[PDB]
Amino acid sequence: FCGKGYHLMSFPQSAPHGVVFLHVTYVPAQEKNFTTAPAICHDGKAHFPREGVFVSNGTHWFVTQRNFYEPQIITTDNTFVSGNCDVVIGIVNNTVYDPLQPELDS
Amino acid sequence: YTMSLGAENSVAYSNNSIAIPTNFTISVTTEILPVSMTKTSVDCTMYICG
Amino acid sequence: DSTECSNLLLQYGSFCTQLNRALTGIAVEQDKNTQEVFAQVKQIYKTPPIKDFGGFNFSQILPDPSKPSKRSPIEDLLFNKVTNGLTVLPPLLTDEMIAQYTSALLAGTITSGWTFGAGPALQIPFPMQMAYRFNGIGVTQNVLYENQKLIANQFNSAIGKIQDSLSSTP
Ligand SMILES: *[C@@H]1O[C@H](CO)[C@@H](O[C@@H]2O[C@H](CO)[C@@H](O)[C@H](O)[C@H]2NC(C)=O)[C@H](O)[C@H]1NC(C)=O
Ligand SMILES: *[C@@H]1O[C@H](CO)[C@@H](O[C@@H]2O[C@H](CO)[C@@H](O)[C@H](O)[C@H]2NC(C)=O)[C@H](O)[C@H]1NC(C)=O
Ligand SMILES: *[C@@H]1O[C@H](CO)[C@@H](O[C@@H]2O[C@H](CO)[C@@H](O)[C@H](O)[C@H]2NC(C)=O)[C@H](O)[C@H]1NC(C)=O
Ligand SMILES: *[C@@H]1O[C@H](CO)[C@@H](O[C@@H]2O[C@H](CO)[C@@H](O)[C@H](O)[C@H]2NC(C)=O)[C@H](O)[C@H]1NC(C)=O
Ligand SMILES: *[C@@H]1O[C@H](CO)[C@@H](O[C@@H]2O[C@H](CO)[C@@H](O)[C@H](O)[C@H]2NC(C)=O)[C@H](O)[C@H]1NC(C)=O
Ligand SMILES: *[C@@H]1O[C@H](CO)[C@@H](O)[C@H](O)[C@H]1NC(C)=O
Repeated sequence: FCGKGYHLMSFPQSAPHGVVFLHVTYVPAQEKNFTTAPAICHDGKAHFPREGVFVSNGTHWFVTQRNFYEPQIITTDNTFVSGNCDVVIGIVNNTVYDPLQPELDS
Repeated sequence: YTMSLGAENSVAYSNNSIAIPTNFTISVTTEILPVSMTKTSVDCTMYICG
Repeated sequence: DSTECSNLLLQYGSFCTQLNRALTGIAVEQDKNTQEVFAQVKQIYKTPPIKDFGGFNFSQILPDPSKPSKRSPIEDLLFNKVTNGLTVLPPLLTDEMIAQYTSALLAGTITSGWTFGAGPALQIPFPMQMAYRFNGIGVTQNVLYENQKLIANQFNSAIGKIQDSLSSTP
């Protein structure tokens, strides 16, 4: 409706008997392949991303936002737990880091 | 010639692979929309008969 | 072919030119309408040869290779259910190319989500695309993943009911 791509903002310009809209939009570029999974199996529990998506560069699993590649460590703060690992089709095994773990470790 | 609808592009679909963008382009596009016309009035008596 | 009639018709001026120009405008407007509706992608996408979409069946909407017209069964049913100076101009886009455009749109929305409409087509698994759509309507991803078989069965049943309802209603 407001240009091709993900619309950010627009500018109006007067024209003889008309209007010209300059649509400023966000276009994704330089995409890269990653190996993805619906959920992460850890401690007999299924972890799902709160807002992002699980990606793998070949050996390590990360969670990133869907529209830009920004890999972050899979923790309990960016994932939520629902059910065990027996129901979700395609769940993979990976560790889930806990930020609280070094606090009681020390 | 018979027209080509578009350049062929086969998306590499598989059940466990995703494509994530690593960059972006800020694209500005133009959209021209007419708003009004010339306001014309015709004197019917003068036009037909003068 | 009456020359006296045309000689008398020339007294009325450019009425015929106005009528021809209006009809020409309508005729190009129809092609513009088809261009705006169907030609919204400049890449012709195709589905993979293996139709593994996590239990989701799209055979009723994907093109049938057995048919020479390359139409879907639903599109084939839709085409079956529709039955002095005059000329009929052919449409600029044939039915085969409009079917090809719909096939490209279906392949893009199945294999790439909504990414192809906003930029380059980024591949994503279909049970993940569905989960994204679930998150769009405010339902958590887990609900989709846990009940993926039931949702796929319901979707296939609904698509079959659509074909049956179109085939059974005049
Ligand atoms: C996937 O990304 C991870 C994290 O960026 C990579 O792990 C790093 O690999 C480099 C190269 O040997 C090491 O120096 C770093 O110490 C590693 N970091 C961690 C946290 O282990 C991993 O190698 C990448 N895999 C591929 C196939 O590119
Ligand atoms: C992911 O981890 C689970 C849990 O350890 C693995 O499930 C085990 O699979 C072995 C091999 O068949 C069985 O003998 C165990 O009894 C299973 N344990 C449970 C709790 O189900 C699963 O195989 C692992 N997946 C991968 C790909 O390594
Ligand atoms: C992600 O991986 C796929 C599979 O290797 C890549 O798709 C191939 O791209 C080459 C380059 O033109 C084609 O010749 C192959 O036919 C493609 N394979 C299939 C199955 O279509 C894809 O290009 C990769 N994506 C990125 C961004 O590198
Ligand atoms: C993202 O794309 C931008 C292009 O808009 C890249 O910026 C260019 O980077 C090259 C490499 O140093 C420079 O020579 C160009 O002058 C840059 N262009 C502009 C407009 O700044 C940017 O590097 C890309 N980033 C990544 C991570 O790929
Ligand atoms: C997808 O749906 C199609 C049609 O609903 C299935 O095709 C049917 O398969 C059965 C079993 O072989 C046949 O008896 C029917 O005649 C087929 N219908 C048609 C219209 O051809 C297909 O099996 C489903 N699954 C897959 C994986 O394609
Ligand atoms: C993807 O398909 C392969 C078979 O080609 C299967 O072994 C694998 O488990 C599937 N993965 C998912 C996540 O469905």
